[PDB]
This record gives sequence, C-alpha cells and structure tokens, in this order.
Amino acid sequence: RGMNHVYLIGALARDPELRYTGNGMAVFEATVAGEDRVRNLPWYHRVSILGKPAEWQAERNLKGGDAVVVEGTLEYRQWEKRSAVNVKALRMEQLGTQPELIQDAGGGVRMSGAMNEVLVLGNVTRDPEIRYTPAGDAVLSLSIAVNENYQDRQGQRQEKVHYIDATLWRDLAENMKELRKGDPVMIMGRLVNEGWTRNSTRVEATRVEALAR
Amino acid sequence: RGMNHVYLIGALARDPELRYTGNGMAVFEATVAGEDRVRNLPWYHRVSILGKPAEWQAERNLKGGDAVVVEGTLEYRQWEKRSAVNVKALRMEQLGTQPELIQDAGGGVRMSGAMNEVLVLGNVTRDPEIRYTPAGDAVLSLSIAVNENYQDRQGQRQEKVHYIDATLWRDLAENMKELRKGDPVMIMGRLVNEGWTRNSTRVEATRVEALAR
Repeated sequence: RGMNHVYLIGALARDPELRYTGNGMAVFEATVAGEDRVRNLPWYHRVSILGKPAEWQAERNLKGGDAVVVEGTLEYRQWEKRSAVNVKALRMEQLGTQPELIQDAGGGVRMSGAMNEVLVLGNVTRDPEIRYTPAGDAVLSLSIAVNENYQDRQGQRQEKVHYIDATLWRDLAENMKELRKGDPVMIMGRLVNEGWTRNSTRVEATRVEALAR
Repeated sequence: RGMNHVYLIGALARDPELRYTGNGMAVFEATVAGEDRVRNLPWYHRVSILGKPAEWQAERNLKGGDAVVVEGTLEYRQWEKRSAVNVKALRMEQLGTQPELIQDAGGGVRMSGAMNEVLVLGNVTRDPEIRYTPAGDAVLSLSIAVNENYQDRQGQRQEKVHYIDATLWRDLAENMKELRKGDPVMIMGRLVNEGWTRNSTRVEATRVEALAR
C-alpha cells in the first residue's frame, strides 16, 4: 500500500556525473530541467541512480542538453535535524527528437514543452497548516508518509518512510483543510522547488483525493 | 619555471558536494560564480579539491549563496580525444560580508562585484590562429604549455603539462600574432567559459608579455 511515482521529461541541465560514496557505492547524478505550460513555470530537479545501474547509465554517456524521460520515486533523507526530498531513478531514456532549449546564465539548459507529474498515496503525518495570501487565496501545507518495504542483508522485511510535503491551492486547500493526522490521501501534481529562510522540494497538487478511513 | 595562478572571489552557486573517485579518493566540488565590472560579464567555474583537504573543506560546511575567496591553479585533463581545463584549489575562505546575489532560473546564484584573475606563464604549443570579426576586430587563439613538476610514488621527479587556451582581442591579438611554437609568454586575464559546437574554459587576456627567447 502507498504509491510513490514521478515522471519527468526534461533536458539534462549540464553533463551528469558519475561518482562514488565513502562506502564505494556508485552514484550517478543528473539535473533534469524543464518548463511546462500549466505561465511557463521552470523546474530543475536532481535525479540520482545508485549502484550498478548508475554505472550502466553513465555508460550511455548522455550530455548536457540531451532530452530524457525519467521514471522515478521521491526519496526522503534525514541528517543532523535537516531533511531533503530528491528524485531517485533506475534509468533515463534519451528522446529521439531535439528539444527546444532555454539557456540560463550559469550555462544550464532546460527544455520547453516538458513534462512533470507526481502521483503519491500515503497518510497525513500531522494536522495541516492553512494560510491565506493577502488577497485571500487559500494555501494548505500537507505532509504525508509514504511507506516502502525492503529486504535488509539478512533477508528480513524492513520498512522505510518517505515524508513528502505538498502544497494545495484555493479550492484544493479549502476542500482538504479538515484532514487529520493518519488520514489516507492520494495527491497528484507537479514536483517543484520552493525557496524559504533553505530549499524544499514539494508537490504542488493539481488533484487530491481523501481515501476511505 | 612557468606560472599557474587563478584567484576568484564569487558566490557558491549551490551547495558544494563531497564525493569519492572509483579509487576511493575524496573529491570536493563547488561552483564559484560571479560577475565583474570589466558590461557585467557573468562566470561560473567548477572548483575541485582532492584528498584529505577535500574532507577538511567539506567540514567547513559552506552552502550555496556563501561568498568565498579561492586561490587555485588551472588543471588540464585529457580522455578518449577530448580535454577540459578546470580550477583546482586546496581550500576556500568564506567572506565575512554578505554578497549581493543574482539568482538564475536554475536556482543558482552569483555574486555581483566579484573578482576573477588569472596569471599564467608557459610556452606557445602551436602557431596561433588569427581571425577577424566581421567589423574587423582581431581575435587570436593562443595555446600554451604550462609545465608542473611532481613526485610519484617512488620519489622520482616527473613532469605534468597543462595546455591552457587563451583568447586575445584587438591590439593584444595584433601584437602577439607573430608568436611561434616554443615562444615563452606570460598571460594575464580572466577565466571564462566559451561555448562552441561543446564547452571550453579559456583565459580572456587583459595583458600579454612575450618573454626573451
């Protein structure tokens, strides 16, 4: 139970990198960047692939400016507390068509006519926070727990949690403001980066469904 | 003999990363970014620190938006051929003042009122290429070899070469167009990235001195 899906079509903002962790694990890192018509809103997301798949991807030798499709999951990480959500994939696929690129001052590029979709299903972790813009537009910050099963070194089942933050606007905010900790919910939207004082990767919701309690 | 110096004052364009090579060597990577009044011309340069110094720097926990001073060298690398020049440092130092930052669409930042200086001294590797813009401004592409001594694992002296490309404009181009392979030369200028069809880190010369042959 619980869903965790991200689909991106974007340009590699610059050449990806293959490196290693302190433990010797391969990590392939690329920034995928786009803007979708939904104003033209830009996004840039770091995508990581780990282990042998990282080496396999690196071998494909994709470069900055290449358009890719990526299927991935949102990965929550926590350290000393501070936290971040990033996109994890197993592979990307290069598009056969040549994207229309927009160059930024850093020499980074993004793809016009991109795609950015998230589908997550989990449970609310805490009573949500409702606020209003000065003009009276509702905004609700909602945090959900997405549970992942995995097998450790011993072959015993373990659980991992990803805490995913979502931003709901206007009617979506008003409709979901009565959600409570523990309530199951499904959220569809786009993956965005929201700046604060700090960075936060969030889901800007386009559709939300409270699930049967 | 031979000089290889880069001085940068800029903002970290985003959070730096500590990673490792396939051989387990620590590599600290940061992008330092600025624009200097000399129009306001932006630059973004990847700076690398290797080994224990990389770990030491990572411990300082500098973040995107922090202003730094970096003293470094230009490092030439070659693979299968293709090549790149990057900035190598042993440490950066954070400024005590808060920079005026300019944000790009990628969420990257650069520092206004930055500093970017290169001093190199080596020998011309090949007869230089002179071209003219349509309006008749001279441009000379000049490549020099900068020789570095080092000790290998056995304690024997070895040499390493860095091939550095420079762009000379107008009077500087006309003045230096008679340079020949082997001629010693000193070049001062700013480190830039020049796009082509590909990326090239080059020295845009502000002063050049032919040395006694």
